[PDB]
Amino acid sequence: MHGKLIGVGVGPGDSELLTLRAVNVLRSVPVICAPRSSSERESIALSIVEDILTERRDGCRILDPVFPMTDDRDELESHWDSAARMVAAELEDGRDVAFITLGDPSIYSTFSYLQQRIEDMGFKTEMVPGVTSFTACAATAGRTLVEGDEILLVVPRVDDRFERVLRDVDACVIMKTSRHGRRAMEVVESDPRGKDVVSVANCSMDDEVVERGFASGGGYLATTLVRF
Amino acid sequence: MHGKLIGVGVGPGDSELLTLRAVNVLRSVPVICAPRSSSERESIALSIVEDILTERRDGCRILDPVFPMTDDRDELESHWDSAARMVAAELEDGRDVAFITLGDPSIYSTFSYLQQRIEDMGFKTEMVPGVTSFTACAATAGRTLVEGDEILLVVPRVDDRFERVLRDVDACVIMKTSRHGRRAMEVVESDPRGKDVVSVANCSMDDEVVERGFASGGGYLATTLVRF
Ligand SMILES: Nc1ncnc2c1ncn2[C@@H]1O[C@H](CSCC[C@H](N)C(=O)O)[C@@H](O)[C@H]1O
Ligand SMILES: Nc1ncnc2c1ncn2[C@@H]1O[C@H](CSCC[C@H](N)C(=O)O)[C@@H](O)[C@H]1O
Repeated sequence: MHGKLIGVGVGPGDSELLTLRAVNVLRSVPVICAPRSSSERESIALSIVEDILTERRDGCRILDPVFPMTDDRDELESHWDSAARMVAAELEDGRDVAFITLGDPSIYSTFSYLQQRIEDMGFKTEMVPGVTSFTACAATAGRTLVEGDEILLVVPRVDDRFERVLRDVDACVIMKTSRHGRRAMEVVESDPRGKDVVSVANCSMDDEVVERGFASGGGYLATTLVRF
Repeated sequence: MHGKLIGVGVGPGDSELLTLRAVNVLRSVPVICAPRSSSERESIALSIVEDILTERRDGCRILDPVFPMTDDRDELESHWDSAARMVAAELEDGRDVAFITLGDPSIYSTFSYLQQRIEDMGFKTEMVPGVTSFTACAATAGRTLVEGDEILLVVPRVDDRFERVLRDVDACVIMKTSRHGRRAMEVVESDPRGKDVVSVANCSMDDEVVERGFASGGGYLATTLVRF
């Protein structure tokens, strides 16, 4: 009888990159959870599912717990606490909640922060996978990531681990690349092997930018793909 | 006027894990390329997609070239040369061909072997991203893969590189897992960190099996997920 928490991957931007399953959950759940920063009117995940939500003859309740960009670790933790409290109030009343996530819910989505709390409160949890941004970026660039015996590495940051590991991998995905392109260029280009590098911003959206090398547009939604 | 080649990710098994975009392509292309071994009536990719194809009003031609069951010998390359000729003959006649691929076409897919040849012969090529099997596995397991500054490693087999790189990553995907889990287990167990492990066979299919730790013999479509 409890509501369940469902982590729903929404894909990289284009509504046509939602899965049939995602579309089905989102057309049916009574509650959607789409967290946002303080100066956002709506998260990017909510704007992706806008048309679906407004197509609905039935009403959907939107939970949009606020996450200030300025939170220190303790305030962030406390803001996840109250997010879980508003979500659990829905599940306590028998209503399923779909937590929408850009791309796929298993890849840097923040889903686990809510998920751990909700399962600790004794509720049940599910996940719907999606097109992750990095395979969508490979697709738009007309490029394959890995084949045969090649190793893929996915990083959110340029760090010392990244540097010492790089020679033992054949391809790598660099997330948040508007913050990370410069450091990334330096590390990858010091590698003696031939490399093919491309960066993609706003993949699958109207303002998508494909650029050779370690930069594209400077917005939050940029990813770099490296193949050796 | 010449047709174009489109690499279409079909997801891990469940037809509901298709994107709307893949559906759209699959409903309208005149030709589908779905290579197979002789021991199969249809590839796994074609069986995922069969109900879309049967339900079309407008008929579809299937190219299903047989490849020798071998991972090993560049006996495969002469077979790709002949399949590319087969595909090019459709493109030359102004017919689009969708090459369907399990999961996503950028991730250990066979698409790149056909793509390079078709592009070398002077035809246009496109990709439609899909739900990749490793994130679909994480979703069925109810586990997220990476958050925050965690680093993800995806490996097709477990060799010396895996061992040397492990302590520098926070999560790893082991593909073809029914064969590699033995050496994988030992490496993972000897890591000093707390860890959880889950193995998923036939993710999203009727006969999906999920079990904690290194499950030992899940057949071809089996993946192991490790988080530290
Ligand atoms: N549409 C898009 N185009 C390019 N990169 C994108 C993108 N959407 C998300 N990203 C990438 O994802 C990062 C946010 S972390 C969220 C990742 C998401 N769960 C996924 O599966 O893709 C961004 O910094 C960027 O690296
Ligand atoms: N339905 C499924 N369940 C579990 N693993 C799967 C799977 N489908 C594919 N795989 C994984 O993929 C490997 C074949 S490599 C093909 C990968 C595919 N392009 C994708 O994106 O997922 C298998 O050895 C297995 O590790």
